[PDB]
Amino acid sequence: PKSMQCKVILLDGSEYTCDVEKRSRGQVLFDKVCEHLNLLEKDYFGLTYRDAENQKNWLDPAKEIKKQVRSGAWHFSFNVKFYPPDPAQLSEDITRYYLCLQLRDDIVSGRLPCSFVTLALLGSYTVQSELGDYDPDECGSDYISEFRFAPNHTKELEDKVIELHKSHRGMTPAEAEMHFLENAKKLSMYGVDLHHAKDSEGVEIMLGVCASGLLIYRDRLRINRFAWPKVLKISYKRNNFYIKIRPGEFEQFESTIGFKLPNHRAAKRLWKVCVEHHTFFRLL
Ligand SMILES: O=S1(=O)CCCN1Cc1cccc(F)c1
Ligand SMILES: O=S1(=O)CCCN1Cc1cccc(F)c1
Repeated sequence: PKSMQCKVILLDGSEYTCDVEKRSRGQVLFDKVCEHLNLLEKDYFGLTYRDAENQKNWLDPAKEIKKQVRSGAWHFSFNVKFYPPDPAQLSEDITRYYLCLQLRDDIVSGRLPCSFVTLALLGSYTVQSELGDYDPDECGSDYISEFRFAPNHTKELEDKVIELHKSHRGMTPAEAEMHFLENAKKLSMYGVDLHHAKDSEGVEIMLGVCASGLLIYRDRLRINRFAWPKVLKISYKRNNFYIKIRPGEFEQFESTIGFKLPNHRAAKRLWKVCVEHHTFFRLL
């Protein structure tokens, strides 16, 4: 039975190596990574790979790894797939921990925009979680933390992290991670997966997919929002993604909004992530 070497980038930035039989489904590899991570609350997470166009794709746990990676390397990342709107309701601290690591990368990367003050507050909770109580010994007036807190670091930001860290004395890692999550979860791009698209008139928009529904970002002024309840159906055909919207009471016919994606594969990817978010953040 022939086995392929898999390389997984973990959220702490380290590499996990393992082998699976070459006809393995994605679930086999995912189960191995989650066991390595001592992670029980697995439903929020998934593995990504990069396709031949270099786009991030979710590894479907139900299908053969080889029919997804196709010609590419068996190289993956471990990621948050479904960002819980209320992280306080996760049953385990270790779940909250991996969620924090994913959000730190979301912030540093600029996928999750954040005010100065929220960058410093989030950074201060990470420091408290990782170093414990503020100590002046590892911090003179010139201190710069090894921790990456932001897409662009400034001395003013480093100073503010230290000022807020002083205030967290006696806070345990689990408590600091919970505070990190209570702040992060309120940010307007928390858990939003953005896709480049054109509207029916060819104007460049972004479609966001999250727990609460679909977002159309036409610009900072005029942002269309479709709670899942309002979304009747979604479809893709060629390079097109269409969404059907419920009529309001005593209106006769659903409305159709169509979008143009860059190519057929981008349309299909958007459709699948929407179906999966609808299925997950339907239930309750
Ligand atoms: O994701 S969580 O916040 C973490 C545990 C409780 N959560 C479930 C949830 C949230 C929103 C809608 C729904 F059907 C189920
Ligand atoms: O529309 S479907 O592709 C039909 C089969 C799966 N779909 C689920 C769905 C229903 C409603 C909203 C939504 F985003 C996804």
